[PDB]
Amino acid sequence: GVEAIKRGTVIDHIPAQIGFKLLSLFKLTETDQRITIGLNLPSGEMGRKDLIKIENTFLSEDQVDQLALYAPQATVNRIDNYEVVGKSRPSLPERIDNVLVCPNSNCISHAEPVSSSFAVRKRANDIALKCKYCEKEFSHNVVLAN
Amino acid sequence: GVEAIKRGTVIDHIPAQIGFKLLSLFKLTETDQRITIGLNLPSGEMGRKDLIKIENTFLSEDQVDQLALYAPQATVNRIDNYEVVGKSRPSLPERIDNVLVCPNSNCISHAEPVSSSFAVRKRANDIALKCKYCEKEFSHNVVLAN
Amino acid sequence: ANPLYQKHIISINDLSRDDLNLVLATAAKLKANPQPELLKHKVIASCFFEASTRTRLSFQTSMHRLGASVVGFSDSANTSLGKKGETLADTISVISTYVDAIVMRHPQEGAARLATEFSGNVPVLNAGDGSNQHPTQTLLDLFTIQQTEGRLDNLHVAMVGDLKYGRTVHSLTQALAKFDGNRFYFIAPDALAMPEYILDMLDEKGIAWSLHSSIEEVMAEVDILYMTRVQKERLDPSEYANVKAQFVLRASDLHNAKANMKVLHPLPRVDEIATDVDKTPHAWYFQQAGNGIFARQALLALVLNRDLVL
Amino acid sequence: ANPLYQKHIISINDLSRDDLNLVLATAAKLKANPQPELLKHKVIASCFFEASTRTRLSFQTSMHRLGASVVGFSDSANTSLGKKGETLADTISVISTYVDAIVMRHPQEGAARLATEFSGNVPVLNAGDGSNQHPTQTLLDLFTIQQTEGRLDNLHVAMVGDLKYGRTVHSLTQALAKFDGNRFYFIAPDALAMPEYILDMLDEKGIAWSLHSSIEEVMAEVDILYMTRVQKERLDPSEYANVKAQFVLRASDLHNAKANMKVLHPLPRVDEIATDVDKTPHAWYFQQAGNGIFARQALLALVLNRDLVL
Amino acid sequence: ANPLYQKHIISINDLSRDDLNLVLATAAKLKANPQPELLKHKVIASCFFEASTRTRLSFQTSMHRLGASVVGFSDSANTSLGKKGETLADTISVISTYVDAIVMRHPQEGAARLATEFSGNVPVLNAGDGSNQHPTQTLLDLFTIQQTEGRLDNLHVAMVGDLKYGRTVHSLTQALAKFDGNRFYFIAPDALAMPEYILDMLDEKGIAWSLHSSIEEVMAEVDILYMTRVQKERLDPSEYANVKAQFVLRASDLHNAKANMKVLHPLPRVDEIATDVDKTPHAWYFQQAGNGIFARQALLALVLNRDLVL
Amino acid sequence: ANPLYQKHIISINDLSRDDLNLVLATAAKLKANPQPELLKHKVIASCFFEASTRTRLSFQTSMHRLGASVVGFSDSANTSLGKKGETLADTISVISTYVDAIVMRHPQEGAARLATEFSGNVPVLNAGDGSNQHPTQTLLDLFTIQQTEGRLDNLHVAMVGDLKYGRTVHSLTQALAKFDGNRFYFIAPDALAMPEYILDMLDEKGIAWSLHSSIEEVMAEVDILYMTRVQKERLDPSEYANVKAQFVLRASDLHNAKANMKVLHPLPRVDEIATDVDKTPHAWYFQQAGNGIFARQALLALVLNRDLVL
Ligand SMILES: Nc1ccn([C@@H]2O[C@H](COP(=O)(O)OP(=O)(O)OP(=O)(O)O)[C@@H](O)[C@H]2O)c(=O)n1
Ligand SMILES: Nc1ccn([C@@H]2O[C@H](COP(=O)(O)OP(=O)(O)OP(=O)(O)O)[C@@H](O)[C@H]2O)c(=O)n1
Ligand SMILES: [Zn+2]
Ligand SMILES: [Zn+2]
Repeated sequence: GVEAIKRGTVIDHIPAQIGFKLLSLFKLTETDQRITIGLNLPSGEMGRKDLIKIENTFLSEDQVDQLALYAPQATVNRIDNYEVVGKSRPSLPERIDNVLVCPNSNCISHAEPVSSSFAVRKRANDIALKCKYCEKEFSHNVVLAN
Repeated sequence: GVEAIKRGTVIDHIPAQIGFKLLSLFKLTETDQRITIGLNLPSGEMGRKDLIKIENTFLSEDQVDQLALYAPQATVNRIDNYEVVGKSRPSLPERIDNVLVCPNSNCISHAEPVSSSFAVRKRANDIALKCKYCEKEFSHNVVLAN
Repeated sequence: ANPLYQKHIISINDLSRDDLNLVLATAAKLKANPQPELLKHKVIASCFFEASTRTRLSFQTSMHRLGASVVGFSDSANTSLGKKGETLADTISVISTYVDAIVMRHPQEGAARLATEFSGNVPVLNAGDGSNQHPTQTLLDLFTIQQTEGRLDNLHVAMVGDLKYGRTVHSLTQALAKFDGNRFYFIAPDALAMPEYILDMLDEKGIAWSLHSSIEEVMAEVDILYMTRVQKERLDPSEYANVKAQFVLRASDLHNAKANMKVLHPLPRVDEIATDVDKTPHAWYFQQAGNGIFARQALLALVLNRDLVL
Repeated sequence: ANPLYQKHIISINDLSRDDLNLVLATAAKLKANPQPELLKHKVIASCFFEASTRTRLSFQTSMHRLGASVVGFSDSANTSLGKKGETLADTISVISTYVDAIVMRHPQEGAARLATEFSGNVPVLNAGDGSNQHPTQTLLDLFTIQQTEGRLDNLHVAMVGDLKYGRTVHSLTQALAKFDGNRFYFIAPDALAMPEYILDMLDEKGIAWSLHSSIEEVMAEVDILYMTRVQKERLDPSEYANVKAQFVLRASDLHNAKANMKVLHPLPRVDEIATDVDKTPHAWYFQQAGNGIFARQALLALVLNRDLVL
Repeated sequence: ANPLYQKHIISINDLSRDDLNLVLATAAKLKANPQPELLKHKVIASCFFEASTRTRLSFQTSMHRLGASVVGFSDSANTSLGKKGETLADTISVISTYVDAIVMRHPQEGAARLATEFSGNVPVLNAGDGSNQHPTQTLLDLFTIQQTEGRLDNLHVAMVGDLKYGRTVHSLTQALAKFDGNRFYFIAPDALAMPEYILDMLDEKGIAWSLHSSIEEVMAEVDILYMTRVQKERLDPSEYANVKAQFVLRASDLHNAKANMKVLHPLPRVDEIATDVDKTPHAWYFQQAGNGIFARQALLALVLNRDLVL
Repeated sequence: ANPLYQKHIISINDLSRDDLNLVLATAAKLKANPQPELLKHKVIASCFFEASTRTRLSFQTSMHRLGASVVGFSDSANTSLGKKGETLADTISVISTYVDAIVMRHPQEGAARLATEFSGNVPVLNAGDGSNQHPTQTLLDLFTIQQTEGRLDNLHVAMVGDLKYGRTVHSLTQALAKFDGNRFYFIAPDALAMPEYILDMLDEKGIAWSLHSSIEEVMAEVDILYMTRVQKERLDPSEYANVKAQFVLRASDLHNAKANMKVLHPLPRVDEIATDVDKTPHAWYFQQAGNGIFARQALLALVLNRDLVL
């Protein structure tokens, strides 16, 4: 497994294969700062989990929440002097920016200098995502078919 | 360093910010084996570097050489039972499949279900990469653009 | 500042009941009391990248009736912008460097809402963005229902024709759903039925609706009959002609209608309303087109004027 | 009479240093002090036989800000004139029988100068005649350099991009060459280098220039950086993408620039200036577009008005 | 003389179970033992008034693979002199005085049937008459179903995509509903379902059919998976792109597919079958195109030859 | 089986000096002793997705002059159904199930090479793939050089015109740089010079080449004068029409030309060779077109026939 850190965030309990989505999408590797990444770690407790440890970096508030659509069980932990100071769970945000794509080929978001913005509506058997632009509502299943 | 693996490859002394590129580009991350990664370390003289430890997987001669455009100092340690039973260095292959995008906008490679392939030549000074299809030649600088 | 002063009018959903009664109260007052030098020395861009002549001529006659100058274009028949990497963003960043308001019709949904990011402080009024919104057509309809029915509350409103694709009927159902006790009848061939998410919001608000198969069923209780164009091309030719007979209105059909019943249509009207309804007191679609002028003036007066005393 | 009163503005070379400071002094004064009824009751023809939307909308917003009326057209998408033996001469002899000024864009070089023979006493302002001149784009550039640098003399001006075909850069080099001690840096792919007859006139005047291979070389000493569009189609696709890396500007490149350094571009800007320069204080190309209004008003005020007290 | 000799092939519906079989037997013979000079000295007209290259190149290669000369045109626009007032009747009335058979594709339904009336006794062959019939397509689909499966009776055929407007899926259902024991699984969007009359014919014969929401619901039962191309333009962009997790085929969904299962598709293909499906054994749509030659060769050999010895 | 049997002809660069020679020997044989029924019973596809009539009529006449059937299309626009989403891969995947060889010209480079990957084992022949290769042109140029001169080694070849973008001049240089003792004189505008890499390959082999300003500088030394067509649209109108006294050929300039000198040109010709050059003995470009048939016949005979007896 990978060893403990002094200060930073350890994003524990990422299900398998999502840990790489999280690095790409939230661009966490773009810091010349110590990151330890363990992928397909066992932990009998989930069969397989992934775990990113970014040292001396504090993912705050919204950042935690954006992970809610990808690895909603990730325990986000602060460590700011040798041990776990806070422990956090991803909460669904009211809006998700940048990372999604609009499924509507005729939405203007597709050619233009524009960050996707979607409004989150949790409709019982799923979450609906409504684009800022074309205003169409989509099952997150369709926005993540991608 | 992180610590030690039983069986597998340790690619070490990948520059810094090239480490993620290698994980994504060459898909190292779609295995079920435990990969642990260190981004922006020291423990291979320079200052900072990256390290990818993939266990129970070892890389073929050519897979090692694929890393040469990105990583050329990187050493590809073949590890069996906690000791390095072998050390390879990326060297230039004569063909680079799948990973580059032909600069030529009117090349057919774009529109189509074909993997890119380039012919590599020269060494050290300028690497000239020639398209399989449009047969146009480009400096590797220009190919590694967008 | 009046509450719409300097606002971008991009969607009906962005506007409150009060913003809707504000635009509609002003339109009434400008119909009664014309204000021909109010926007003098203001220049308005009329950017129709998708050519729609009626919306355009209505919008630019409005701008002229408050003395604004108009500059602009209709592409479809092409100009120069749109192609050669000219991103819409970049186009808007150049245009709002010399106009005071931008009226635009665009083919891609979301385009007016993107203009808004780059115009800075010039207002963007949506004359139609793809299959999304068209706020200014809903404001002239609501103005025509108000003008004739005297109210916007407690109506019996039948939406007839292509309910699935009709942009116009989706916005009106959302806009009237903000007023109370409206009752809707939807008459549509099943291939063209009112899509679930509109019906869904009506439920959530406890607003009554039913689906009827022929206009005959509901004529008696209806105050406003909104006809939409069944795009012939939306069905195959033999599907189109062969409904049971059809969903076209003829004057005979109207003989049970209430005196206050009005037939509304966004136009073009090809064959869904026969020629002989025109002669009826109930035909209101050309008068409806003419209140596009008033509702369209309201907007330009409110967005561009800090205070209005009319 | 002011000295441009009733003159035809066809080329930069026809205008003196003083005529250039006159147009630019007026533009300053009309930006400060707007004159909205100055050309009232004047009708200006806007004849764009080659459709260029930005030059057109800028020219007609200008005409509207002095209260002139505009009549005109954009061909390219065609009208009726141009074909059926209708010689341009004959067209101008009919049009100047009822307008007061003619603004025209034409595809053939020399066309504005031929209009001049047939308009008699109506002024002809050139909005672009082929690959020849475009005086009004050079006047808004010179206005933007003056406005920002405070002077037109003693500058360090880098011309970057397609220098061989760029109409815009040839006129600016000729126009600034009339002011003193300007120093030019030309950065261009060799296929697109600044053609000998411009360099030739610079020599004859003892005006310094050099050619540099990358923008990095000269960033530090430069006051005005004028980017031109490298028409992708001017090279083959593999020639285009494969320069050494390229001649595109990104904000990082600007980190050694002087505080007073401005990036100028005639637009369209496709990829030669990356999106992230926009956010820099140095990006000035949209502000540059907006001074097209002021420089374009200057002209119409001066040509059409005998005396001006502003 | 064989059953189909000098007979007009215009609709699947007009050919009997025995005719279908005779076509498929001939075809399998010509495939094995090519007779390259059978139609030697016949001239065949390939009249595509609507153009399709695949069909036209399947058919002209069929004619040439049997040693016949071809004369013809393709179009979807102005043909040549054939446009001005020349009625299709008159066109046929003249061309049936030159050729030995007329293969024609045309945009309006019943064009090949009206043609039959002016051919004299020159057989016409329907390569597509609007949205009505395309019997040559269905013969090659049946030959391929039959050749991968050993039979045409007691098969569990799944049909996917645009079951409402797909011309091929309605002809193929009819055809396989002339054989015993077939079970159809229809998988389509609500907006693009199997028309009631296909279903009602299917019930009059006691044929088992069922509507399913997606492909992975029938994956394991299906012998033939006939995909059709879902057309973007008949649907709103947001509508089309939605449908939860779609009705596109990918290789992993083929993991629980029977050994003998083949995925057929009339082609073009773009969205609905992904490239990884190509290297799977279940990929049969390009070989399906190949079998067009034998189906088409058979049909020209029987219609044009008295006693066919093979 | 011969060297080229069932082999894909895609680039001059991929064929060896011995292959070139084998092509030219075959060609000279077929020319003398025509074998009109060699490809009897093959069907060849002539797929011009970009249209060229000369090339298409050289190639289809080659197929017919050897008794092969042809099926195909030409385009530069919408083909037929081949346009909507049908990727070239899929088009080839279907057509290689019908024909025996695919001759294709296409607008984007490497199209015939991507095609090779979907042909199965049906050989594809490159009639032009964008600005990359046109090997069939070069074989007929080499056959004509060889047939007027007796050899391909130790010739002084002058190449004129657009040496930068002329596809034919870069293939022909490569090809003649596989033979011994050749000297090239390159005469072109600075703006349209021989690309550095041709020149650098030429140096790696020790091949003597030189840049010259005009044709009358080499007139007396030159065995072959390969003119290419200077394209007006790639140059400013004043630029093109300038170049001092031009690089066009006229009959009087041929007075000090060697007896054996021939002026070749791939064609169209318009400006660069004047009509009086036609009646001179040195005129060889129409006979050069004629030799396309033998070059193309040879190439189809060898690729499609095992052991070629001639
Ligand atoms: N300086 C520190 C402290 C703890 N850890 C790591 O952070 C987790 C410890 O936080 P804590 O929530 O107490 O541990 P668990 O109980 O393992 O968390 P959970 O059960 O939620 O997975 C561990 O995964 C261990 O790898 C670390 O990396 N660096
Ligand atoms: N079981 C093991 C043994 C070594 N390593 C890693 O293998 C590399 C060390 O290779 P090795 O040849 O043992 O060491 P050197 O190359 O001699 O170390 P250096 O050059 O830094 O002195 C390092 O990436 C270290 O992380 C590993 O991951 N697992
Ligand atoms: Zn959207
Ligand atoms: Zn390429």
